[PDB]
Amino acid sequence: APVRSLNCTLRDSQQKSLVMSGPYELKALHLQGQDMEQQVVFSMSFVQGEESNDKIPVALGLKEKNLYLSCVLKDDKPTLQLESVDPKNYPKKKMEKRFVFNKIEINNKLEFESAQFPNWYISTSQAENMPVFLGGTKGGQDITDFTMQFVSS
Repeated sequence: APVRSLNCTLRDSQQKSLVMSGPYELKALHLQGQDMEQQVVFSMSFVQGEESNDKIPVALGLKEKNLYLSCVLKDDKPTLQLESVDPKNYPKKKMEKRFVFNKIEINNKLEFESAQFPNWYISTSQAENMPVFLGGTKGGQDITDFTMQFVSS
């Protein structure tokens, strides 16, 4: 298929699920049971960019929503945001760089690095119900690895 996609959910390494905060933010919280259908389903697209065996460029959109994770400078700092796109032009194989994340298979885990801001990663806090953000430091306080769960579309 022109741009190929797969539906999935992401969980941080502390088993926190992702849910929609406002219309333009994601939050991470400990969910289980019925409250699980609250989780965001992503449409991961395999876009063009520099690839390797453990580094694959992807675009992360919300399933059946014209909203994508984007990396932009805000108050002179790489920041994560959900951005709206023309529902007729996306997804595309050649997504603008702000939308591209390098999906890196490390442990049994995944890391999502901004293609635009090298060494800037999708991160979650240790604390409950805090927004998903772009973090510039791996290996400490904040969580930078996830597991992916495939959903049947």
